[PDB]
Amino acid sequence: EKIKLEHGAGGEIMEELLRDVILKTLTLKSAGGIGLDALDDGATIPFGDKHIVFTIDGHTVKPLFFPGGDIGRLAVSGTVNDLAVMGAEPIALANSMIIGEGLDMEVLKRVLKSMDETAREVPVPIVTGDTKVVEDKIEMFVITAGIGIAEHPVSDAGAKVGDAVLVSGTIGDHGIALMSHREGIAFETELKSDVAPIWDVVKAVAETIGWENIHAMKDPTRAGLSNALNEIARKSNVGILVREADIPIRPEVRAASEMLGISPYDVANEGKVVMVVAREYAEEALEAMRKTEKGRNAAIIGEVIADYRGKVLLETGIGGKRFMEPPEGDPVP
Amino acid sequence: EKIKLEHGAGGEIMEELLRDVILKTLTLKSAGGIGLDALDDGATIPFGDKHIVFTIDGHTVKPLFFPGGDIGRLAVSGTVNDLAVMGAEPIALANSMIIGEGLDMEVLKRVLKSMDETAREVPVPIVTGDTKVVEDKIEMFVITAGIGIAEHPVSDAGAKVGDAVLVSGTIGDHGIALMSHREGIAFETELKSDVAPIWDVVKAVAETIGWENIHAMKDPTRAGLSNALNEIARKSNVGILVREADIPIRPEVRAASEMLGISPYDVANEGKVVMVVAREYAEEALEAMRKTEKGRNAAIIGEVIADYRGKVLLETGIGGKRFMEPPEGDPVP
Amino acid sequence: PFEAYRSREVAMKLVEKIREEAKTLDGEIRIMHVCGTHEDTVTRHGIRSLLPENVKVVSGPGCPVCITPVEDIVAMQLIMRKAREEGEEIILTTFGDMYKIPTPMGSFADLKSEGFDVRIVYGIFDTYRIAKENPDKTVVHFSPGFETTTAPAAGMLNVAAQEELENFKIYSVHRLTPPAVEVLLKQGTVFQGLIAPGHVSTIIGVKGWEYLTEKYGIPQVVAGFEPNDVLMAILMLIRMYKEGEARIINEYERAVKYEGNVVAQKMIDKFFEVVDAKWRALGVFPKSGLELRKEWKDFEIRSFYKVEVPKNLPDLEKGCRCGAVLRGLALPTDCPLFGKTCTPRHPVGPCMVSYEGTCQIFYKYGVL
Amino acid sequence: PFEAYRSREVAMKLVEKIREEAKTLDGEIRIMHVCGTHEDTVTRHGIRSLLPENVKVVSGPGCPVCITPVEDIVAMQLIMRKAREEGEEIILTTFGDMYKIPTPMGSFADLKSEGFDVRIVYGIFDTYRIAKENPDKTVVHFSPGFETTTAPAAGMLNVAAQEELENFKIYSVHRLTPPAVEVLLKQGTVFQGLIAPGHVSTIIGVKGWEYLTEKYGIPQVVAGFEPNDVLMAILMLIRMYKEGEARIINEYERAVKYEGNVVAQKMIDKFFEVVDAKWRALGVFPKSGLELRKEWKDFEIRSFYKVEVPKNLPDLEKGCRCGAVLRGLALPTDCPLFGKTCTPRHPVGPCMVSYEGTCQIFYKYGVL
Amino acid sequence: CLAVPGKVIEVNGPVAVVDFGGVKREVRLDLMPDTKPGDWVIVHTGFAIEKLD
Amino acid sequence: CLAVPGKVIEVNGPVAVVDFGGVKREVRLDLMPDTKPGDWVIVHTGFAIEKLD
Ligand code: SF4
Ligand code: SF4
Ligand SMILES: [Mg+2]
Ligand SMILES: [Mg+2]
Ligand SMILES: [Mg+2]
Ligand SMILES: [Mg+2]
Ligand SMILES: [Mg+2]
Ligand SMILES: [Mg+2]
Repeated sequence: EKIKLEHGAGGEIMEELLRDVILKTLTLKSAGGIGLDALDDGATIPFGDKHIVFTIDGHTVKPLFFPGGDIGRLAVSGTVNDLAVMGAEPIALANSMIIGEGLDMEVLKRVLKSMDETAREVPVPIVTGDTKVVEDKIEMFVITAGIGIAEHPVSDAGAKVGDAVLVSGTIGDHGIALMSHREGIAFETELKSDVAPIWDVVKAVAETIGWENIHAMKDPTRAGLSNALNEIARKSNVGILVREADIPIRPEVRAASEMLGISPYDVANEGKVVMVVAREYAEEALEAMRKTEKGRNAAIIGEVIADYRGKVLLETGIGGKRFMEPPEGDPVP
Repeated sequence: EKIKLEHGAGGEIMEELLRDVILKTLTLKSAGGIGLDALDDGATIPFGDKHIVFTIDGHTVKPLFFPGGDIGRLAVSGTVNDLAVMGAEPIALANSMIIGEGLDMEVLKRVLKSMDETAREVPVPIVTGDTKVVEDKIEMFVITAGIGIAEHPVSDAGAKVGDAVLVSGTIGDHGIALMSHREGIAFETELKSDVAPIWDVVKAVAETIGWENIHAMKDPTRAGLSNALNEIARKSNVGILVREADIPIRPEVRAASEMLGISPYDVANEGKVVMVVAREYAEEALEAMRKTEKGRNAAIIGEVIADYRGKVLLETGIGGKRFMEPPEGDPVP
Repeated sequence: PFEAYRSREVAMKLVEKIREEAKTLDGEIRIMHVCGTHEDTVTRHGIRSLLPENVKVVSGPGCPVCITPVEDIVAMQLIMRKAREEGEEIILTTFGDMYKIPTPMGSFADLKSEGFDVRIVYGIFDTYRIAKENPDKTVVHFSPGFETTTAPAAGMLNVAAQEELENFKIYSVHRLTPPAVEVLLKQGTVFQGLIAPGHVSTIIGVKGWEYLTEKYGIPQVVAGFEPNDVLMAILMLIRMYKEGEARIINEYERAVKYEGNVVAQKMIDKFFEVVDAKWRALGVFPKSGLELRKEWKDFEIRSFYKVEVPKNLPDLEKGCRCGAVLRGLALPTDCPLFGKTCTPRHPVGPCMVSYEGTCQIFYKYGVL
Repeated sequence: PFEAYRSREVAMKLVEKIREEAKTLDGEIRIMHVCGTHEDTVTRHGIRSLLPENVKVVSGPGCPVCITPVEDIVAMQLIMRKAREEGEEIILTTFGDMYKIPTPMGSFADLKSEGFDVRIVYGIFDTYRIAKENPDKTVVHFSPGFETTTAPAAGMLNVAAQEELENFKIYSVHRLTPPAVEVLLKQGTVFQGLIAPGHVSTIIGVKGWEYLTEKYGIPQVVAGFEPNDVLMAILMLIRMYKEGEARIINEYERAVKYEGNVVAQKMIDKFFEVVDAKWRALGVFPKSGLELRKEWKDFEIRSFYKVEVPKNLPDLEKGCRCGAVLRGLALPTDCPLFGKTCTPRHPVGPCMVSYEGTCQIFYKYGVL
Repeated sequence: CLAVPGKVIEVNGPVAVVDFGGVKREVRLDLMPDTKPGDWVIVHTGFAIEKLD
Repeated sequence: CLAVPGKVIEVNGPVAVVDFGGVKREVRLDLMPDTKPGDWVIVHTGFAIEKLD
């Protein structure tokens, strides 16, 4: 038995590894709240009238620099977003770097510069860190952990029947752009990544309809939108109907995905948030989102249903019906 | 300019990188307590009548398995120890793994088994995690972050003149054993690593002389004892006198270090803690330590002095005097 | 920009006309398409969930990579080894899916594993470009594909002769669609209507498919690949069936000419010769393949090497029902391995590996 | 187990006797040792901080790796290239420190960088073992070192001839200690007492150093390497100076024989010939080196290749004062680069690279 | 046979620059000589096989 | 010339197993034939150069 590239692609195969090994071998997985078993964007720890949200994320994106961002902006964006979809405000970041022997000092400096610029946007400080250097020709790996405070934590199992499903922006910008960058595909207007912290987007909605009406969230990163939705459906044991015509997708993204032969629904997003809200607050959330710089393109894509529990039903543009299958992992165009 | 193997060896060269790049490029480095600039074993965050200690550590030990422990026992031991030398009780762990495409599923399972066995010893739960897989021939990297609660946080700048300096056990067991394992050097009684969590050791002393009398601590990992001491001296701006004849060292360690041509003072320890205590409580701390399973070999090695501030003075066995220079990084036998 | 062909209203209308026509229909009408891209249209847009219980759409052998004989894949591999021994390293190009196609003796990927130079390309041009960047080596492209893919190959063979390239060879495994349909007719595959592949038609035109309706009276409909193209073609076929009509309607007139595309036709004819060829899991179909004419034998990598491919190589792994899937006689879900031991990431059969494979399409899209 | 030789009490006593004797001493007495291992003893135990202001201990050229001529290091490299071109890849072994020794044309490490097979070993046996595990290749060991290291080389050359190994060659750069001391005498290096290197003595015995006291009246003291060995030798030398005595005291009698070790002596003599040799940064010393006798020329890698080493190769980088450090005329700290641009990790000169280098020892131990 | 349509924006001998909605790629015109800027073509494996009417 | 002393615990021709305080290594006896178990020798680069008296 060998570990395959897919065992870490965030899809079904990785879920197998987590279910057949990781969660199966670890026995102590909770500190009084949401734990490892929940496989949520982060864990929670009851601490008074509050809850501490804890999360960690490894970043190994290649190349370290790409249209719209870098492994540095990504490291900060990812951890802040994972805290945010839990309903927590970023408090501090811990930064671990594993650098390959021979990296250009200018690369490390540039990455650090981006991390800092990104951190100040939240804002959130990087209070502790670690630095390792290996001979392995790896360039760089950035692992960021983060702690946040949530008055009312949100999980992937809060979705209720009748609830509406929203996304803060266009789907597939990060994943596709990075792919189009690989195959050398050029552009009229360069297709860039969307990597960016979106705490302000979540905060805005909560500050508009209240945390009590935000029943679920998740940043659709690895495996993309479909994966994030399939996760919410399973853990909430609800069904999810999505209307393909309401999913925001850039023309460049559609075009490139087609040529690449990969659905933009299965690719990672680094600047978006999926939000399941109370049916009578969807419009306010949508508008509260539209009023933010990172949420201009938000849109209600569907609703939580009672049928097809644990699955994601997709109503195609022409009116057809099919399931939005969670990808097996990393796309291959 | 290129990143060298030493820029991550925990010695002087790495300190240069941190001072010439990392700390120099990051501008937001604090959350209300000890921050990145302090370069302490962890950071602190004032949260009520308490303080949250935050820390993260990357592990890239090779081979993944070695006499006395493994990268898994090390990952848990390291984070728990870093929280402990801050004066914090382990609350939760976050585990990130970056696995190389092709690793044997049995290796990952075995590592997970050790992590779990180690975690239960504290005890401390692993509430969240992340898993990445790369094609790079790296085998495995384990990055562990951890949060803890400290009523009275301890830093590297608390050392006071007249204070005594203690170590919880023999110095050089981890680093040397792993080296002797490389060169194939055999043994009568196998020389093993000491990797192990030592929260109980710290807790014991505090529960015996009170936190108010534990003026400073640090787990002497990369760069070993000398490095840890040199760090305390610099940040406390005090001088440190150590008596070579009082430093506990195993016969196997002395012998192997000699043949390897490396001082056991400059190599990493994974199961020890350096503690600077109030002069009138050194004996109780020592005995409180001796009463623990991991502190049987504790010993008072010296005292904090007013002269040679920022340096570590070593009184040799024959009575001579010299400085205990902080290594440049990774030893080379 | 052709939005109408994707229009929901336009579709809701076509779906209604179709529904109306089927309500007054006896028995069951079965329409078969022979192009994985059409199966992708049907499956991607959930068209089947919009059809009346008495109207079925089945996918035929419209996947060139799926039907490529394992004997040919093994041969190409036996020639890579035969060259490494003759000190002549070869640069092999293949399509991404073909690259991972399984055979009882391994894929082109397992080959790459052994240190050989196998490269994934998106078209024959890539191969051409590699032959000029690597003069000190022989570049060969395992070339499978239907007419739509044969043309770009023939076109590149014209630009290769003029330049007089000598390190530009290819292993021809090209196949013809029409002949496959006629073999399926003589073998009982049930269907009262055909949805001819738009792009293969773009090449051989409406004229290329006529010989089938005249010899079997089966109504055909050249269609595009937008959702309403397929919905239109289904309606147009249901009616020709109910009315007893038996002709060919070019619903893809916007991209297809009656005569087709002469340039490509001659372009292909100048280099390729129709011959009997085997179809993986289907059998040997008469005059269904294309091989290089004796004059251009210098472009066929098999004219520079003679390998002995072991006999009795099984076409599929035990349990695989890709042969029946290809005939439109079986659905991927009927297969026990489907979604279990057989997935796009770890495929057991060719139908799941290929981008146009019916099994991959069903898996990728979660059919219901 | 010889604890006394490390005993604090024993040391506190010796330190007192020494102190007493120096209080009634005029001028200054300077003792020189010529073994990096002794400099390590002195520096590691802080012995200098225990000595009276009028008693100094200086480190001579007791570092074989430091004094190895750059011409020889470059030659060995020119031969590695000369073989890669003759299609004959060579396996070169060297000591860990020598491996990183700098020259105006790079180190053995920069070589490894270029894809050559350079391997670090701990002794000549390692090289021997590599010559038998790699029969299809020639294994050569750049062999520097004083008598103490020459013997194990000669011994291995005996076990090599008997076996009749042909891929077991070495580039001899062995040097003799006594001759270096005599050259330093004729050149003004100031010191009224010598601490002869224990282990080099173990080989050439007390007899090997006598010819110096008889010809210059300089008192010598063969000493071990425990801290009290050096402290004892300092006392024994201070007294022979005050009493006008001029003889040789074997303080390391527990490990040294008057005659020394005959086996090694003949063992070395059977293969090596004393010749004039250059000492890096020091000049050419007469009858101070050892080269293979014409009969065993087959073991010298230079008998299979003839390379032209460029002339005027500077011995040290500008600013480096390792030459004076080696003469006991300069301390590492007197050097401007010391601990700045020159450290063990990124060394500028050879004195900092070597394990027995005085600069490395001072750096590694934080001298005060 | 992904067969995505694009608008030709530049013809230079047997090579053209096709625009697929904000994404450009070079395409061989060997099977569509008459191709000219402004035209819409179906591209299969980097080759133009037909023009859309 | 690290020159660490060890106690010979096994002699087998020109090879011996020396113990350096809980750490054993094989040593050539070419320059110390008379070597025998129980003896203490100085080891330089894997070779025994002398016995301690
Ligand atoms: S799923 Fe696999 S195994 Fe079943 S027929 Fe389709 S490819 Fe063959
Ligand atoms: S420190 Fe360096 S540079 Fe100064 S003499 Fe010693 S080796 Fe030469
Ligand atoms: Mg997440
Ligand atoms: Mg995440
Ligand atoms: Mg969530
Ligand atoms: Mg620490
Ligand atoms: Mg640590
Ligand atoms: Mg501390």
